[PDB]
Amino acid sequence: QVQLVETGGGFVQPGGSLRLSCAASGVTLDYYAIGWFRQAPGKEREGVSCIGSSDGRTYYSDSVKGRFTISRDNAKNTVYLQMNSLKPEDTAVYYCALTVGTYYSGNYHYTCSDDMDYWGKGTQVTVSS
Amino acid sequence: TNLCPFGEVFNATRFASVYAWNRKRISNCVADYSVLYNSASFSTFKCYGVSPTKLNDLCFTNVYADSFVIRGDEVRQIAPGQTGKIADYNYKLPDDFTGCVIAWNSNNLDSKVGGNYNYLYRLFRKSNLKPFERDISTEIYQAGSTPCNGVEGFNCYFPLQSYGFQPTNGVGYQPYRVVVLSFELLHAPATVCGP
Ligand SMILES: *[C@@H]1O[C@H](CO)[C@@H](O)[C@H](O)[C@H]1NC(C)=O
Repeated sequence: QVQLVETGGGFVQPGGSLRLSCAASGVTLDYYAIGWFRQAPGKEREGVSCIGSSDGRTYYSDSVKGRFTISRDNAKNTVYLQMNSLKPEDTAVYYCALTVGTYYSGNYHYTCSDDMDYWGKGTQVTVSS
Repeated sequence: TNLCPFGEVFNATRFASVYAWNRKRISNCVADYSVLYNSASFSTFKCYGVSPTKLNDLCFTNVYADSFVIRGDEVRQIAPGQTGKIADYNYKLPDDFTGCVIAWNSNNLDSKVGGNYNYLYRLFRKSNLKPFERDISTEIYQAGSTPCNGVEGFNCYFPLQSYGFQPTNGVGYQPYRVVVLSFELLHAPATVCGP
């Protein structure tokens, strides 16, 4: 009975600051990988970032530019993302999803792919001049 | 009779993963499949090419057993002559394949409260594999067009990932142990028959 909720929707002129919060409830997995996927009307689905819960390593694309800061509150089991330098092509609906981890030869690797097991109601972000 | 080794593959404490399934060969003994057929421990048993009561009469040269563990929904999906997500990367069935699979639920045998499991299977691959082919390489798959110089991360995604079974999971996520029996006939005298 895993439930995901996304909050932090806001509309403002480019160049501001934005914050997104993903909260998960009823999670029975000790370790998981939590990722953000954005989708906009008229364009396909692509992943931007996803982090592992074992220690906190992150995987991201080339569009991050270092402005995406992601923190994992273990006490509240929350994912908090803060960003600046608003980009017009980043306006979309964001969905946060967690997937099971991967164990191999005593090492932890996370598979963070398009196919997903669970989904949640993401938040819409639209920024324009 | 002749001490057929059917009590070493079907009912064992540990089974290998799906991507590297356990392969065993059976021959040089006479067996009675009537007892095995009339077993309630098997979730499903139905296939083509032979009748359950005709197994004893017909003589086969070799038997190949491929044992592994798959999900509940993957039991119905796997079948010869069809294309699927798991069938195109881990286990392919020939069109003229002789034999079939036997699946049984083992939720009590293999269950954990939480954590990652030792079973691995692949989500991405370069292309389809030939039928009855086993792959052992665990190299990264270059999903993106731009090369990453062989560094784990974006566009060089790791294909293998675990199951994460749970006792409270649905009927489709239950751990199902599957053994595939294939009858192979060659230019050799038959070695397996019935009483
Ligand atoms: C192992 O399982 C088989 C079912 O295929 C059963 O016939 C056999 O008696 C079992 N062995 C033991 C020792 O329980």
